[PDB]
Amino acid sequence: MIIEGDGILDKRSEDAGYDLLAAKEIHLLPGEVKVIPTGVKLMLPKGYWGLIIGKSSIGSKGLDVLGGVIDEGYRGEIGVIMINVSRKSITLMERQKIAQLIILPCKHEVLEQGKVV
Amino acid sequence: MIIEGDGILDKRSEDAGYDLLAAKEIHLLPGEVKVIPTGVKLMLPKGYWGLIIGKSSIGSKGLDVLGGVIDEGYRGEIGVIMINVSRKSITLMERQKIAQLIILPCKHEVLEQGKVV
Amino acid sequence: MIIEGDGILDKRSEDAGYDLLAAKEIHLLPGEVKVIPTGVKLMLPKGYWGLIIGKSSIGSKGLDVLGGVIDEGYRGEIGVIMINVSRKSITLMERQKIAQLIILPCKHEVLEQGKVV
Ligand SMILES: [Mg+2]
Repeated sequence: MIIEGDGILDKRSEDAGYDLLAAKEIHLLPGEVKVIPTGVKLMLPKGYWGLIIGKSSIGSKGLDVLGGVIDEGYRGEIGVIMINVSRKSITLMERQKIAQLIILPCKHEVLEQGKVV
Repeated sequence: MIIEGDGILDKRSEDAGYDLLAAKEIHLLPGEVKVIPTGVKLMLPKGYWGLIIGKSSIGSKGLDVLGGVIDEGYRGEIGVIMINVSRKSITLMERQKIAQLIILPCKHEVLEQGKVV
Repeated sequence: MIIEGDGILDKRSEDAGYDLLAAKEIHLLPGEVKVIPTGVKLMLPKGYWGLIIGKSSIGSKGLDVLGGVIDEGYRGEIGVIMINVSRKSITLMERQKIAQLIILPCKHEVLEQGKVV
């Protein structure tokens, strides 16, 4: 797929997702939420959406990823919403791997008002 | 698919998920977890399950969605488990968009006790 | 699929995921993150990855699952990264169901540097 930016790395065919990198150093105090810039824009393949999920390396530090849905039509830069849910202050260095983008298939169902049985 | 209730909106074919709406006003203090009612019941299509995930608009306020698996067989009303992980009190207004329901395919594997190599 | 260990249970064909069990009693104070051992190792089927997600029963207690991606190639024991984001201390008993493993398909896209339009 077409991407713009160097904040996303090539993955092995066997890997489920692509690593995403912090475009700049971020400091997070306990309880702080910040939208971390990655500098990448992309064109997701038709029929799919992207799921942003946290890396185990950073999750084990007590940092979570919030939100996380990139719709096929999104064309803006990708920012990752992160919160420090631990009781310690953390510094994310520039170009540190902060999350992963995983491509998943889309399913459209029409909604029919009825009576669930 | 068959649904009952007006707490879920039609999505564009290109969107990955359907927006879910709070059935009533909810107040969340820092650290509080509450199960927010949406008023909708549904019949998921055979072969799929539903993933409830948070909206970026609310995730950026420091609210997270916990749990989040709706099995094909679930027939009860959908409630979203939300926590305020920020250091500020938040009020969710009635019929505010609080999360998204995304339909994903099911995979059944039999479990074979062996030796992973 | 081949698994080793008794910390994972057989699921009904209709269920989206398999329940994962704590291999030992864990105590979590508010704000603490711990990697909970399950004792299981597995060989995921080629073409898929596994998503670890939290159970509604434990999510409603204010416990979250962080990280959560098992790549097809992972051969080590599965540990679940959990945090107590509530304001109350919690004890997870040995062999308590703490999360679910859901098998999802893999999608590989080559990355092409271009201009997103
Ligand atoms: Mg979370």
